[PDB]
Amino acid sequence: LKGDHNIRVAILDGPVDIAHPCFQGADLTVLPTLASDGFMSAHGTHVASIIFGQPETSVPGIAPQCRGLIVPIFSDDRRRITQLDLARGIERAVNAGAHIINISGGELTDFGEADGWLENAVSLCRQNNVLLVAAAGNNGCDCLHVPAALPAVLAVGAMDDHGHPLDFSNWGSTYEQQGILAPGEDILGAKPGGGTERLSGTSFATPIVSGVAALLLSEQVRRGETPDPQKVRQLLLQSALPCDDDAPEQARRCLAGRLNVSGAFTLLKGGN
Repeated sequence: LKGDHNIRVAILDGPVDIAHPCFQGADLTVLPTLASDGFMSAHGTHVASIIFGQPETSVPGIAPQCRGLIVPIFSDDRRRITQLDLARGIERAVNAGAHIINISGGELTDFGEADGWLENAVSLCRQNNVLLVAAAGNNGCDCLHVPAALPAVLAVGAMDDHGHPLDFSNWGSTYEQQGILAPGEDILGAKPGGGTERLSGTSFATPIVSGVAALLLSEQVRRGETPDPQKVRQLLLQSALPCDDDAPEQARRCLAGRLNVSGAFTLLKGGN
């Protein structure tokens, strides 16, 4: 349905072109820049447009009535982004009142290990009932990316138009528990400098899930219930649908299952 301006979704990424016409009418707050992978998606404008693009523009977003918090994870956009850079960004978003934090990037790890600063920032989200939604990664293996594999994070893999996991989408074991597949093939979004394009990757599946999460929280608000991002995560996981057959793809490549928006809303009402 519709989002809600009291529901706050943070985009943690590289540069975002807020002047792109699809954001005309979007509710966007830009936090100031402070003094095969990377935590920046390289597609901040596109990612943001998936959620906040306005209904009659070149990119109709999923939750255009939600409040957006644009959080830079960089000081110099050419410089490598560290875990402390990311941890600071998460902290800033929590303190700015984020319900959901979208991280469309990540780094390939051994088994989901992370530096203390990042562990602590993710723990903070958990302590404050903030939902972190993070890209599974595009390495095409039994593999784990760092924000995505951390406790209480909702990891997002990529499936095609026909509901099948894309070969490039990572399928590490922790994702079987906390990962869901969302559309990740040729996803429409804004280009910096104007115009639009369709791109494939877990970077683009991620904001679809963040947008749906924002819609679920928005429905809580109109129901007179207090927004509960960690419950919404549980509902997205619980309603996720099994992949049709395992004779073509794999059972493990399905993760916890496929994003099921109608099922998630049914579960939100305490239905069957």
